[PDB]
Amino acid sequence: VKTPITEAIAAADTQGRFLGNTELQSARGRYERAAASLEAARGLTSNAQRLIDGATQAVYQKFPYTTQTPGPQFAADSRGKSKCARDVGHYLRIITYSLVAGGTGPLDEYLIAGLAEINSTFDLSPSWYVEALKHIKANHGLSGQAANEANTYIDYAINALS
Amino acid sequence: VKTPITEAIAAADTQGRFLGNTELQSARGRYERAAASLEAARGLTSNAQRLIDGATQAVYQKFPYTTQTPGPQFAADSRGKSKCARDVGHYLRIITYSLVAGGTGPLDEYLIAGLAEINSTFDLSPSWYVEALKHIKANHGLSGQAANEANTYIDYAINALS
Amino acid sequence: VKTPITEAIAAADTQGRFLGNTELQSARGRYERAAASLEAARGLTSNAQRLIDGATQAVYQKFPYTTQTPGPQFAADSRGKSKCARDVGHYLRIITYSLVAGGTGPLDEYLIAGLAEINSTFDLSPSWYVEALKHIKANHGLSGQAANEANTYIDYAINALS
Amino acid sequence: TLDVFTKVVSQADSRGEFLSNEQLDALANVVKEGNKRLDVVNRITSNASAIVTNAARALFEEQPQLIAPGGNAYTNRRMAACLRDMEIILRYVTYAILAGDASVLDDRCLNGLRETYQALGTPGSSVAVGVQKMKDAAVGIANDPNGITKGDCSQLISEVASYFDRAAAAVG
Amino acid sequence: TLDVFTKVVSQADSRGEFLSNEQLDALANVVKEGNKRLDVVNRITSNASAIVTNAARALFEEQPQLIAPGGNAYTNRRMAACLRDMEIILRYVTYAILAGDASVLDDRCLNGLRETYQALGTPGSSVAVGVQKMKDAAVGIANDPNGITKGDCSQLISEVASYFDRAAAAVG
Amino acid sequence: QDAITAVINSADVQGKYLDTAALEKLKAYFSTGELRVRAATTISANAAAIVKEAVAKSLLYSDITRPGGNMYTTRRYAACIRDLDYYLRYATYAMLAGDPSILDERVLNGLKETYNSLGVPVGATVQAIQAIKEVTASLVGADAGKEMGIYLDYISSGLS
Amino acid sequence: ALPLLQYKPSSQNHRVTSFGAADQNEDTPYIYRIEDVSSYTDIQNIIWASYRQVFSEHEILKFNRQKTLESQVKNGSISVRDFIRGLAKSEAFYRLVVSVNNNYRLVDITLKRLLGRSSYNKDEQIAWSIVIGTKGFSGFVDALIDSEEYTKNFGENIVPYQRKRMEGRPHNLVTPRYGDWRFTLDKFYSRKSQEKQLREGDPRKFADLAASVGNQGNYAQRISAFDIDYLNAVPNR
Amino acid sequence: IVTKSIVNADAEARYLSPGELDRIKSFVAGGQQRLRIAQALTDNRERLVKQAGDQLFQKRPDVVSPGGNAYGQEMTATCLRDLDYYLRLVTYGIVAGDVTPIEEIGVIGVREMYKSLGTPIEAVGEGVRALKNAASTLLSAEDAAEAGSYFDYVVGALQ
Amino acid sequence: IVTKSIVNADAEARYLSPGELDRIKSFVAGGQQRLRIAQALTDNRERLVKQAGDQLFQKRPDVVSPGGNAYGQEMTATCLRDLDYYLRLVTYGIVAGDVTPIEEIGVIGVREMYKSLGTPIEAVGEGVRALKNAASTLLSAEDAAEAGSYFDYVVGALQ
Ligand SMILES: CCC1=C(C)/C(=C/C2=NC(=C\c3[nH]c(/C=C4\NC(=O)[C@H](C)[C@H]4CC)c(C)c3CCC(=O)O)/C(CCC(=O)O)=C2C)NC1=O
Ligand SMILES: CCC1=C(C)/C(=C/C2=NC(=C\c3[nH]c(/C=C4\NC(=O)[C@H](C)[C@H]4CC)c(C)c3CCC(=O)O)/C(CCC(=O)O)=C2C)NC1=O
Ligand SMILES: CCC1=C(C)/C(=C/C2=NC(=C\c3[nH]c(/C=C4\NC(=O)[C@H](C)[C@H]4CC)c(C)c3CCC(=O)O)/C(CCC(=O)O)=C2C)NC1=O
Ligand SMILES: CCC1=C(C)/C(=C/C2=NC(=C\c3[nH]c(/C=C4\NC(=O)[C@H](C)[C@H]4CC)c(C)c3CCC(=O)O)/C(CCC(=O)O)=C2C)NC1=O
Ligand SMILES: CCC1=C(C)/C(=C/C2=NC(=C\c3[nH]c(/C=C4\NC(=O)[C@H](C)[C@H]4CC)c(C)c3CCC(=O)O)/C(CCC(=O)O)=C2C)NC1=O
Ligand SMILES: CCC1=C(C)/C(=C/C2=NC(=C\c3[nH]c(/C=C4\NC(=O)[C@H](C)[C@H]4CC)c(C)c3CCC(=O)O)/C(CCC(=O)O)=C2C)NC1=O
Ligand SMILES: CCC1=C(C)/C(=C/C2=NC(=C\c3[nH]c(/C=C4\NC(=O)[C@H](C)[C@H]4CC)c(C)c3CCC(=O)O)/C(CCC(=O)O)=C2C)NC1=O
Ligand SMILES: CCC1=C(C)/C(=C/C2=NC(=C\c3[nH]c(/C=C4\NC(=O)[C@H](C)[C@H]4CC)c(C)c3CCC(=O)O)/C(CCC(=O)O)=C2C)NC1=O
Ligand SMILES: CCC1=C(C)/C(=C/C2=NC(=C\c3[nH]c(/C=C4\NC(=O)[C@H](C)[C@H]4CC)c(C)c3CCC(=O)O)/C(CCC(=O)O)=C2C)NC1=O
Ligand SMILES: CCC1=C(C)/C(=C/C2=NC(=C\c3[nH]c(/C=C4\NC(=O)[C@H](C)[C@H]4CC)c(C)c3CCC(=O)O)/C(CCC(=O)O)=C2C)NC1=O
Ligand SMILES: CCC1=C(C)/C(=C/C2=NC(=C\c3[nH]c(/C=C4\NC(=O)[C@H](C)[C@H]4CC)c(C)c3CCC(=O)O)/C(CCC(=O)O)=C2C)NC1=O
Repeated sequence: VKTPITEAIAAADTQGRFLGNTELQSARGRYERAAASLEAARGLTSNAQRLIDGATQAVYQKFPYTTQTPGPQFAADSRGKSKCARDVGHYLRIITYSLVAGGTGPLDEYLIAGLAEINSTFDLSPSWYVEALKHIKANHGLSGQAANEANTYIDYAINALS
Repeated sequence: VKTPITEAIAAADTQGRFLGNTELQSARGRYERAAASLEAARGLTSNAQRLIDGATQAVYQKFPYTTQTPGPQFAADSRGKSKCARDVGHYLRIITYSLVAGGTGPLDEYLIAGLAEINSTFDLSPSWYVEALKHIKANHGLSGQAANEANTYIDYAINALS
Repeated sequence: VKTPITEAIAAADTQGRFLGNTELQSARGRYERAAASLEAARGLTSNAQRLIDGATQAVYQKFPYTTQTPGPQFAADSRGKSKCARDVGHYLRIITYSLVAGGTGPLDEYLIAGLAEINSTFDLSPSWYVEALKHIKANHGLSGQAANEANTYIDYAINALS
Repeated sequence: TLDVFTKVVSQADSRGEFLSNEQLDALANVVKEGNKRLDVVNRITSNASAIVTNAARALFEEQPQLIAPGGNAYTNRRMAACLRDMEIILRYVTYAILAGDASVLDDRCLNGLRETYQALGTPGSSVAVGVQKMKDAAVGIANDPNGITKGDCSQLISEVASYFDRAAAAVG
Repeated sequence: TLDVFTKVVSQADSRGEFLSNEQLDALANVVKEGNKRLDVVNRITSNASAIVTNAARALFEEQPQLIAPGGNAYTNRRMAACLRDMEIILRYVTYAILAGDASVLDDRCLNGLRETYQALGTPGSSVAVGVQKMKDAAVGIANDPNGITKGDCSQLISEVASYFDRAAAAVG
Repeated sequence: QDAITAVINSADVQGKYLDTAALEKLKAYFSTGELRVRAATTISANAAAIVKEAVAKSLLYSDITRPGGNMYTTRRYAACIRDLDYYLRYATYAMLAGDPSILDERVLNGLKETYNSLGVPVGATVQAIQAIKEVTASLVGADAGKEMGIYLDYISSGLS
Repeated sequence: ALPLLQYKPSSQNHRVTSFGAADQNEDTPYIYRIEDVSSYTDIQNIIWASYRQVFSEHEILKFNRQKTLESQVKNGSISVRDFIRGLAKSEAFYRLVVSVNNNYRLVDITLKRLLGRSSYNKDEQIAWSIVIGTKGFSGFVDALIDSEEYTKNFGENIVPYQRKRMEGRPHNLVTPRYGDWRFTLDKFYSRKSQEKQLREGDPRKFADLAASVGNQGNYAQRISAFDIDYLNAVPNR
Repeated sequence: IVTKSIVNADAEARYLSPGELDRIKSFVAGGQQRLRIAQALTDNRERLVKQAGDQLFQKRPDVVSPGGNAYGQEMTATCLRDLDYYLRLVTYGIVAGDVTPIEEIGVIGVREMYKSLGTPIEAVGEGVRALKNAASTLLSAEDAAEAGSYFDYVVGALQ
Repeated sequence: IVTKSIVNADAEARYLSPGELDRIKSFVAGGQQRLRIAQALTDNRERLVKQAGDQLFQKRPDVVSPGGNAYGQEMTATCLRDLDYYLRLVTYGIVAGDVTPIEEIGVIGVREMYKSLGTPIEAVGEGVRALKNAASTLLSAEDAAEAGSYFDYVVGALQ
């Protein structure tokens, strides 16, 4: 799992040398940054049920296909729509994890590590999630600087999808 | 590129030993089925334009989505429909190549070697091609034994897609 | 141990891919050969004592040297002549093993794997066995196609000797 | 790696005598049955990915703790590892179908396989639930006759049901 | 590695169009001629060590400077290396006989082979003397009828004389 | 005439009864009549599409449809379509009869006289009949396309 | 069976001691050890950096990676040195490198990808060439990994890496795995069809006018023939 | 097919030649298969019109486009009613065994009707081709051949 | 060679004299070697055109020079196409056994054609000589003799 503190560790450990001043400034940058990221963390957990059910409906509006045709892949049945809030409910968790971690670490392992191999099997088209996140990109309602950094991890998961 | 003759070569070359009787029977087997696969090869090239335009329309019938929404990925414009006969026109080429080669060799390199990485980028959903081939699986009109071996390389490309 | 079926396995296992059509045709060839090779197998076991004592005397006729001079290497004593039917009795076993295995597998491990290192030590001259087998090559009495394939494994052991 | 041809060799080598004509006539079934072996593996590997994804909805049908949060098949890397191991049995099964004897599956698939589930924490006995939930789809795809000439394919289907039964019993 | 089946593919792939029924009928010789390929390689490799040691007495018949003291094939290590390379051509020849096209022999046997004789000091042109002193024994063993039913393999035979002629010309 | 009627005529002018070779000929015709009828049905399906594809393959965008060419005037284009429809229809009749005598009796009788009288180019007609033959051999399959191409090449050879 | 003939080692960067462990620049490669796993993303980094040395980044693909070997490495059943052997003795390596490369070229490429060291001179490439030809390719790869230059320097459980590349070009970029008269006359045929002159009354003259008018046709209505209810929808009069 | 042989022998002064009696006896024998094929196409009509409209409007979208004739719900309902009419005439021709009672009601003056209605005839031919494909999927092989017979006649007639 | 004897005995009113029948029987016997030689020259065509262009442009560099005719890629492609044509006619003459179907297509009016094209004929003769040398290296001794026969006819004809 990646973290700008643990990047200062593993780069110092493979060299076999101590923690010089050139790794402490790496940790130092994150501390200033973390306070800012936590304001984006409180902005998302307060809007948990608002963003999920807003973005889940935002998929069905642009894609009326997945609500109609029968199949285990789509969400014509309620168990598809129940698993709809499973995925996008799990997407906003790791985005809130990646902001509090300060890095792309938990977003790397938990979400995008094997994501290109599941979607080839279960017929989950990645254009579904990539525009689910675009609704979260526009409707999180954050402002200031934390609106940019919460926007950073969203379109990092987009480039992993596409 | 893989071939049951060239599998008898490279297995004999890494051992550093001659062509014994245990590699000549490998090429012997291909000769027995060589006549059989070529009858499937003549069955497909005679139906070139029939199978391609039949399967391309077979995608649009089950998927009315890709014909309607604007975008560079789908085929709402004619240049999408022009590139529709590009892909499935190229799919039936390598299937006819894999039958005359006697192995999955040219189908390995030409088609399925980097196929899992393009479709993650260009938003080409692999469920489009996997049911394009199912129309070719049913409507090739072949009979006898060559209908089975032409059916073999089709659902080998299916398992590479899904 | 080598077999055209197990060559289709280990070539499929190092690639890390399934059993495609390009390994099933390798086992197809052996089956046709197996019926033919078994007719050579019945031709040799019925003539077990005829071929061994025929070829053992065929060594002494061309080589009157090994029957006369005293030494532990040659067969002046009866214990040499008792170990004469040991070796050529063991030679015809693995030839009958290599026909039923369909490959040069058991002939590789059981006979010719360390054969170049024993004969440098025990003063067993390999020209003795290489003309013992030539008597078995001519006097097996087989006909048709099985006479060729039983002739194949004989002069595979010849090229390993010389 | 072994065979039905080379286990007969090694059975005869440990005796150390020529093969009898009683022995080879029983082996002459296999050159006749090699017509029947060679397509039942071709039937499985043609529909290999259909078996895996349909039986991925069968273990996950009955035991919904696996995509429960905190489950062992829970996360995306873990679930991609489930599919990584859902067909790592099928290649080792179809190797034993072509070879005809299970000495390939027993030193590459099941040799010490039970040991890792006591090491990682993943439930061993749950894999044995879903593996024989493959064989009813594996036999059911391999048995039905459409197009192919009628034949007694029943005889080695009991072999195919035996190899899944061996591999499931030696996991849980 | 290439074939007569896969060079036809790569010839058609660089055109990028389906294979014609005129094209496949010419390829239907090879499935008939595969009966004739498969034993002419079996004839060579059965008598492989007889060809090498008899042609070791032919280059060394005509050019006795090689076991002369100071020669390049002189010492025991060097002479064992001659036999190490006297049949390293025969496996690469018999690979091209089975494949039917010389793209295996041209990237493994002859690709830069001439360069080492200008590097080591061993005479390049002398190997080309003894290599086509193998083919009169190679063709002469592969052509004579004993046991096998009479058939015309003359067309196939020219191919075998062409591969030795290609390999000898690209050394010296 | 038929293949049946030709066999009966060849047996009749000798006064011969129906010997076994004639019965072989009639039984071969009764074997091939299946694909004969199926081919005639699917050629009667889309004759206009075949003629359209043939002129788009061979005659269109040439100098023949340009001014100065023989297909410039629109009545001459309609006459061209009529002649190609005639060739395809009578080739269908000769395919189902299994005997090219109706081509000799109804099409190829005074046709070179007419085409040299009107100044109709003969080589372009031969290439158009060739394109007709390729299109219908693709459309019907190879096995009936051989017999269709035999009578279309008969028209092409008699025209030249 | 015959020993390797004695050849010429040239002077190069690797031979030098490069004393100390505080002294190296950062550019020295991150020597991924299987012993310091820490978290999954060091396993994923160890596996990916093994592929990179062997396949030069672009290849990873999907098909090329043996998925089974990666799983075993995490478990620890097979050492990393055993794993690169299984990668180099793979046919996804063999159809990639060996089929395209010469024998003498293959010595240079495999020494740069498995041993991280360029070939000394040409005669070192000539000396090992005989070994590949008689032992097989997996006879030679198994002779590299067992060799004393590999086991002292890379140890049992380190991925290989270019050593002491301070004044050199990275090996992957510098060296790759690689090594028509009828076409130019056919393009002569296409250029001589455009140069005559378009004949009077052509379709191309009015083509420009069509572009000027524009007017792409109307889009699809989208009403479906299953929901038209045509028996009720037809009106009388 | 009996009216065909009757007016055929009626233009002549001869009776019905007994080869014509053989063809009438054979048609009388095959009438049961004809009736089963006609009932199978009868009860499944709305599926066939649905799939024909599907395949046609996927094939030619200009009838959907507002410049074309079948624009709007009323015009597309008239379009599917025309396809229903042609399926009905195909069932009539399947029962009658010969294409006279279907050409008399649907073919003999169709070109000038569709010309003075504005609709193209090639789209109608593609619609009957879609009906033939859907009925080929609905029936068995020997039934789809014998249905595609008369469907093929209509497709050749509309062109 | 059969047309040669037939028109030879046809100018006379006599039949084919049986010595001509002996030469036809001997040509019929040698036809298998002729077919093998023609197929060996057939499958290896691009090698022969490559080595012929090699030896020609090494021998005469004026076609390469801009005053010569074969200057540029298009003109040098036309040059190698001419060499391909002459190799094709040589294979025709190898099968036919006598030089009539190759002289009828490549020899009988070649001097005025190459004169009104600007190219020299001696360079074409050197190109066919290079083709003969490359085919002599490609074939065995009794095959290269019988190929150099017709190649020799072309070289004598172009001069
Ligand atoms: C020789 C084997 C071979 C194949 C088959 C192949 C396919 C292939 N199709 C592509 C795009 C495409 N593929 C399609 C095809 C489709 N999209 C649809 O909407 C339809 C559902 C479907 C056709 C039935 C389209 C429309 C594009 C362009 C998409 C884009 O530009 O984003 C691309 C990426 C861009 C390109 O170069 O054109 C590749 C590489 N490449 C290969 O080398
Ligand atoms: C913790 C991070 C994490 C996520 C997000 C995740 C998603 C995930 N969603 C899945 C299936 C699914 N995903 C969806 C979701 C959707 N399909 C639709 O139709 C909609 C367009 C869309 C929701 C907006 C559905 C309906 C299924 C079930 C599909 C099936 O069973 O085939 C599957 C495979 C089966 C499963 O265990 O349930 C995974 C692994 N897994 C993870 O480990
Ligand atoms: C549904 C249960 C069932 C099965 C499984 C079945 C299989 C089956 N495969 C057969 C034949 C065969 N099957 C194959 C198949 C192949 N040979 C090869 O070398 C290829 C690699 C491979 C195809 C990819 C061949 C070549 C034959 C020869 C006989 C024939 O043409 O049917 C036959 C002929 C009759 C017999 O063997 O007794 C049977 C029974 N029959 C059944 O009733
Ligand atoms: C890969 C293992 C393998 C081999 C080796 C093989 C050889 C082989 N050669 C055969 C025939 C033959 N092989 C030859 C070959 C020749 N006759 C001559 O006089 C020439 C000098 C020479 C060619 C230069 C001939 C003439 C036949 C006759 C039958 C046929 O046309 O196949 C046949 C026909 C079937 C049989 O003999 O039972 C076999 C099996 N088949 C195999 O499966
Ligand atoms: C510098 C060290 C060195 C030695 C000693 C050496 C020996 C040597 N002796 C050879 C042959 C031979 N060696 C002998 C010698 C003998 N055969 C007999 O019958 C006698 C028992 C015995 C002598 C006492 C003979 C007669 C030949 C020729 C055999 C043949 O041509 O097959 C050969 C193979 C052919 C050759 O080049 O002549 C070598 C390499 N080579 C070396 O580089
Ligand atoms: C059943 C056998 C049969 C044929 C073929 C036939 C042909 C025929 N073609 C004619 C004219 C024509 N025929 C052609 C046809 C062609 N010119 C071309 O450039 C093309 C190469 C070719 C069309 C493929 C044309 C252009 C005319 C018009 C001459 C004119 O009327 O001014 C005419 C003059 C009167 C008229 O069309 O109504 C006859 C009689 N009559 C027959 O009974
Ligand atoms: C066994 C044969 C052999 C030699 C000789 C050898 C030399 C060698 N000298 C080096 C550097 C160097 N060598 C020098 C040498 C000198 N500076 C001076 O002023 C003097 C004139 C001179 C020494 C007398 C310097 C200053 C460097 C470091 C240059 C740099 O890093 O920019 C390096 C790069 C760093 C390293 O030591 O690994 C190598 C590989 N390698 C070999 O394998
Ligand atoms: C109930 C459904 C279900 C399954 C099946 C499942 C499998 C699963 N297999 C795993 C690892 C693994 N699984 C294997 C399996 C194998 N290695 C081989 O070579 C063989 C082919 C095969 C054994 C037959 C290995 C080696 C690992 C660990 C690989 C590594 O960590 O490097 C992991 C990683 C972490 C952990 O185990 O706790 C999971 C979650 N999880 C689930 O929820
Ligand atoms: C697969 C293609 C291929 C070939 C052919 C090849 C040849 C090759 N021949 C070699 C040496 C040699 N080759 C010879 C050969 C000969 N001496 C004679 O008198 C004869 C004329 C001739 C053999 C017929 C000798 C004596 C040496 C050792 C020279 C020395 O060490 O000075 C060496 C250096 C040592 C070694 O074997 O590794 C190579 C690499 N390598 C290849 O990859
Ligand atoms: C049973 C014999 C029979 C036929 C053949 C027939 C045709 C027929 N088609 C009509 C209209 C129509 N027909 C169509 C036809 C089509 N939609 C298209 O785009 C395609 C070209 C085609 C069908 C897929 C359309 C769009 C109209 C309405 C045109 C209008 O209102 O002007 C009308 C006028 C309205 C009416 O009274 O129904 C008649 C009479 N009527 C009959 O009784
Ligand atoms: C099969 C019978 C046959 C012959 C003999 C033949 C000759 C022939 N040579 C031509 C051109 C040419 N031929 C050459 C010839 C040569 N390059 C040189 O320098 C040498 C003198 C010589 C060949 C090595 C050149 C350079 C041109 C192009 C000249 C030009 O464009 O004016 C052309 C005109 C362009 C074309 O349509 O190909 C013809 C017709 N064509 C035939 O169909």
